[PDB]
Amino acid sequence: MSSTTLHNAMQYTAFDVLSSILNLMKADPLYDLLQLNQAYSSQDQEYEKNEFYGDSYLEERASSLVLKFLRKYEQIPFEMYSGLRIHTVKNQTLGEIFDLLHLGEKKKKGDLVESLIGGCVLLSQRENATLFLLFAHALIDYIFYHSSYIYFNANPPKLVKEEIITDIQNWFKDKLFYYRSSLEKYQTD
Amino acid sequence: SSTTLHNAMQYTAFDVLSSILNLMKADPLYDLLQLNQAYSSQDQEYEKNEFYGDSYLEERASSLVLKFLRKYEQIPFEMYSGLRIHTVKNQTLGEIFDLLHLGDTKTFEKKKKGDLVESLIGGCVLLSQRENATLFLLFAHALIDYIFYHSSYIYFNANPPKLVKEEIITDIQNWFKDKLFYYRSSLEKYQTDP
Ligand SMILES: [Mn+2]
Ligand SMILES: [Mn+2]
Repeated sequence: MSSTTLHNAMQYTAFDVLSSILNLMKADPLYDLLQLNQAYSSQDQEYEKNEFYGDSYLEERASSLVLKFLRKYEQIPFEMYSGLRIHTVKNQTLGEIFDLLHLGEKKKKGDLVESLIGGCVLLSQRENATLFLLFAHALIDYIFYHSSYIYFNANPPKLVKEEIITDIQNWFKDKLFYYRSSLEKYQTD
Repeated sequence: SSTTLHNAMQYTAFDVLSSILNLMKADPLYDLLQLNQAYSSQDQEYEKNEFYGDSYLEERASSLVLKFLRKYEQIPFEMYSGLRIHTVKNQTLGEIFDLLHLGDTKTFEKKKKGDLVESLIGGCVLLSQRENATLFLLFAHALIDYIFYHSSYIYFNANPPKLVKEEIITDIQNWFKDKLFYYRSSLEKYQTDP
């Protein structure tokens, strides 16, 4: 009732915030990530390297969020930790996020999302592209919210399902507020 | 020579890492790692640290692979994933376990060695986030640096790239020698005014 109506509202706000961030990224000359470092790499190699890195970066951040929300409830067994992480980084989950954000086949969608995450993070380290790091953080947060909401509806933990859904929804609502306010401050510059 | 620097490097890595680890063991926060749970079927906190340490090692290793290989366009992408796999695989983590004498080298299983290394990494990182135990974060970084150095030295000697074998090995050896100075220096700082 309250959670399923909020979940629908969350998907709209996530789309709006992520679309707004990404629309300003496409104004940046650095946006074509595959054509950088041309004296040292190629388009195909950049795509594999960014996907290589994005894979591990997503994996680490997803692991951190699983711990963040599940360790509070001792009723939850360790199977759900690995279960949730697997559910969060699998290509089907990433492809759903691909579709929700209208980024553009099963396997390609996940690879593209991973390459985008990794490319954005690496760009923010090698250039000034703090907007690109903001997008990667918000994209992973939306990936975790999307995954965990689905996962805990299919695999409700003992007694605390609605409370941990509320924790994740409250957390993600605050992140969306933070990402929105960061975007306006960066764009009101 | 590079191999003279290598054998000296393994002496210094053992001493720095053992020196940091000895200070961590004096800290009451070390108890929370529950490394005893490596022998137990009741090993929830140990598995959770291992769960996270696995991912943290993967990301840091990925970052180090990109760091050294991307300046060499001679090196194809297959060596990026080849080096990462060689670095995080259970066999490499076991060799580090044995090099540091973390536990018994015999009545302590092969996969168990890699799991303990991963759990120790994860627990240290989580302790630094939750308890501001910066010495534990220093150790996690130093341990992964040694893991990468040890792995990269063996990998590129076994799989020499085109033209640049010696140059990339010099790159990694010089870097790790600088890290060892940094970790030694950071430790001396910490132990005189924590
Ligand atoms: Mn990958
Ligand atoms: Mn992939």
